[PDB]
Amino acid sequence: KHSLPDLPYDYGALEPHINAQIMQLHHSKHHAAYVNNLNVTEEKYQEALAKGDVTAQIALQPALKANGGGHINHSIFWTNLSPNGGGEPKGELLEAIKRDFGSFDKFKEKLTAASVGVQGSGWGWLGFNKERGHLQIAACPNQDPLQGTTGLIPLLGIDVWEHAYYLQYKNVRPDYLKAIWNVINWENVTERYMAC
Amino acid sequence: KHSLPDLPYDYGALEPHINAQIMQLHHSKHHAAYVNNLNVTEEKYQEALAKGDVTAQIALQPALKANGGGHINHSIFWTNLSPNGGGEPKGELLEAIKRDFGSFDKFKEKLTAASVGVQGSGWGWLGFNKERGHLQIAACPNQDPLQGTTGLIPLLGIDVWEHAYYLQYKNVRPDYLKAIWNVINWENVTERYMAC
Amino acid sequence: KHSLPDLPYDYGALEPHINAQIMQLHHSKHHAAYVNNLNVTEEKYQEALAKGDVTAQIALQPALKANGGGHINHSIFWTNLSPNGGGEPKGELLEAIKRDFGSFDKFKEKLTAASVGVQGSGWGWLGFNKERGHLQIAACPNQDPLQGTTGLIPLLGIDVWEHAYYLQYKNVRPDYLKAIWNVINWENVTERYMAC
Amino acid sequence: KHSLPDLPYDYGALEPHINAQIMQLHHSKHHAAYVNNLNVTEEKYQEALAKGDVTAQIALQPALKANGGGHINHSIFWTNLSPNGGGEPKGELLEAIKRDFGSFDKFKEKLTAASVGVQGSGWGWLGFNKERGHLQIAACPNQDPLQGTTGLIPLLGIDVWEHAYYLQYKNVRPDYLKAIWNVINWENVTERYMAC
Ligand SMILES: [Mn+2]
Ligand SMILES: [Mn+2]
Ligand SMILES: [Mn+2]
Ligand SMILES: [Mn+2]
Repeated sequence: KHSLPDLPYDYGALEPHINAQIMQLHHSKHHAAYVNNLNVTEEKYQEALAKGDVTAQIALQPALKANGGGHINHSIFWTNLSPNGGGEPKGELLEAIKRDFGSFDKFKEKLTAASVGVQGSGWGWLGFNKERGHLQIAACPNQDPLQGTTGLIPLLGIDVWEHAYYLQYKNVRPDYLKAIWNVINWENVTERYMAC
Repeated sequence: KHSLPDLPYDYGALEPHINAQIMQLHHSKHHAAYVNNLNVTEEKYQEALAKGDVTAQIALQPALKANGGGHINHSIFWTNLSPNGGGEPKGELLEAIKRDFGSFDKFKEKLTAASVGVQGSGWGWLGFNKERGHLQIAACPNQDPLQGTTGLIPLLGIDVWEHAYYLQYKNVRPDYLKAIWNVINWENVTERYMAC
Repeated sequence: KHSLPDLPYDYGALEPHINAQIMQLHHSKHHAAYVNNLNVTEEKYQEALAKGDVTAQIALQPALKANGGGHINHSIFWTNLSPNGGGEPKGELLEAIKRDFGSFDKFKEKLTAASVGVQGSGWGWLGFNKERGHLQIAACPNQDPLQGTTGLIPLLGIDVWEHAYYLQYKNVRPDYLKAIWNVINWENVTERYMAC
Repeated sequence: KHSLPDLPYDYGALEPHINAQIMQLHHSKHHAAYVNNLNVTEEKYQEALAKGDVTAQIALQPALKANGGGHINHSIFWTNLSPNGGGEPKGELLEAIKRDFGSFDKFKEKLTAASVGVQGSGWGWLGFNKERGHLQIAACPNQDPLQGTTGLIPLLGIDVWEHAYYLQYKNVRPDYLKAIWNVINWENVTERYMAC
């Protein structure tokens, strides 16, 4: 009941910031595997739940989180990028950013730092805290999804698993983060922000 | 669809090793809460699963593990104790213990050490590793169940959450562990061992 | 080089909200053990560090965190309580609370919820986020200290390990939390707040 | 006081199983960073320890584990590989493997499964359990070192962070694991085994 979403653009549309080979592998191999594994896991959980097998439900948690999170995270990621992206946001989002981070540049700095600081695999996120009513930066390990594990509503995510940049930027994660700002789809981030 | 099991003996049957007040609170308050919370959580999960809400499924994992594990762990614990317990096991179990731990006393020592070493709340377990075909000692945090999180089949469990001994032994966990050996139901442990 | 601090009041000074037996055990047994274990652990770390034994340094991390955190957490806790406490804070602290939580009652509600929600052993905290310049509520597991693990400056802490309330309130954690508000030393919380 | 070890062979010595570009980046960039970060972290810890700053000691734990583990893990990894490796072990090691895993092929299968199953970044290990006196397979997340976190003595490690294989094998981790068996230095694994 979960499917791989089509990319809203061509695999080479984000060049030269993110090359076509990475986009193709990331989408058709990595994301595809997560969706397929997610469907298999949910079916097993339905069976475990149906017979009240608590042990089986708990044993399946890691797989569900990794694959469920993998699907969620990448689905949002594709919409966060655009060949027509880059620049700075405008309107309320920009004001919210100035209000919570001081300036757009300080925000970029904070999110970049959080993303580069991830030890191992993970994601850097700009999220919305509905309880406090303000923007918040958070980093999640592996495929742990933002909302499901922290309660924050995801607005913008940056994948820092090595498969997201290694072929092009190798070990230099900072170079990858510097380039991704040129393809951020602020129109989508704004939409997500307005929704909450 | 999950219910609180009746105790196979009277609340004061384990005196003076574990007093009646602890047994009554442990069973009718602590275990009861876990069962009730477990049923509420599974119902929510059925709904989340039915509409493919992955975020909701992941957000419910901690509650399901804590309450599901709470029910599983305590259910086994009650069967591991008996007013007619104590002493040493016999037959194959005893041989398996001598074979994997050297002697019964060394086994007691190892399980005691693992149980007293738990920082915070948790359980000490004597489990069976089906893959290796031998006995194994493990400690689990909070209510994380043995089988669901490690794959080991539970044979004997020792609850070291403070509510399991504080009223009677206060901060002296070692005194609690020394006394519990007098009420271990080796007949039940043997049954669980033979089953796998 | 670490020592057990003397209590700023008599063990029975917080009656009837927290009885003397709990205060005596909590301070002279629980806190004392953490201090002694902390000193032993730091000495071992000095030796490991001196010979560049990285493996030994890493193996000692859990003990240092549990005992180091145990000492830190309880030291702050004793100063957070007072036989002359209770009521509501005043001045800037009160304003900060109204500003970040809406009202004092909503704040109490939020901190209570965070404290009762801890699965297993842990602490509920009212802390200060120096980066954002606002108050924040957080819950830490076992003895993990607030500042050392989250970066937040601790202002008020509530111990929810079962040994902190079981003898008097048994399994009813909510009753314990309701009573502790009568002995909060707002003068100390204010001091900690003004310092940062 | 920690230094980057020289590789016991040329960067292209493991071709075609592991290409020269990966070996060069892995050693001169990845491992080098860990060593440098480790030295900086230990110096900070010496200062924290000297003034009894427990908070600072705890805040530094993640960095020490990641960088300390990074150095330890890679140092062992380089010695586990050889242009003259491959094939099967002999002598006592082979017997121990047959005894604990059934056969060499079953062992390869078990270690491969553990390595491919790592979600995110991590390592697959063949270790020795001194307490039980037998071989054991374990998987560690990120740079968490084997001995420091599990107590097992490391004999053979397989790096499954994506930087260890992505440039050559892309997303196909199984292809990487199949190829690495051709360059395992069984002479070194045997030495480590005999030492314990
Ligand atoms: Mn990715
Ligand atoms: Mn219990
Ligand atoms: Mn305490
Ligand atoms: Mn590596």
